[PDB]
Amino acid sequence: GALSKEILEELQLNTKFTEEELSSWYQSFLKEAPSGRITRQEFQTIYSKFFPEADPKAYAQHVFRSFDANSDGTLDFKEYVIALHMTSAGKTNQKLEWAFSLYDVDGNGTISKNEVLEIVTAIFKMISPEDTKHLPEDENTPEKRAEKIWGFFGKKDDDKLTEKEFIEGTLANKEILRLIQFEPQKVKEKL
Ligand SMILES: [Ca+2]
Repeated sequence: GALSKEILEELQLNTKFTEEELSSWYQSFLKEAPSGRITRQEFQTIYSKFFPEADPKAYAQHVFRSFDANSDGTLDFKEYVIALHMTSAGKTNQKLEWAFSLYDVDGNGTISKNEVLEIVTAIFKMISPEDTKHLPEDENTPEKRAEKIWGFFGKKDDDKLTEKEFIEGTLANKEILRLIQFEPQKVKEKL
């Protein structure tokens, strides 16, 4: 039950739970997943159930992959809790390192233009059509959003985006933060 300490020490301010509460959640988690592991498909099922207004399978896959760039295998309880926090709790500004891992689809250490499009598209599919019509014209399709992000970083099509640059830009340029925003409720709310 002391997988809770490293969850807390990894999330810190990000956390919505105490060690005791995490242990309670864990005990319940073990009743459904006694191995303490869940697969990509099982993780996707969680998002499919709780975002019925959206098409969350791609998003949930990228979130699952954020930790290791691997669609195979599993998350442990720690990674599952962190993932739910990342998509659903706290402030985007406390998640920037994790956001880099999300956007670096292949895990090679830099973000490419295509990776931005892939992730932006997956996030876009988390938005209901009823909300999409309220987006600014120049941010109302995945291609427009992804190209705006790339332009804000000053990039040519074949350039690579490093973690240093990503963190600087998402901190400093709040338009970049708005466009890379991956929490579905926050995209909805600033919209
Ligand atoms: Ca990459």
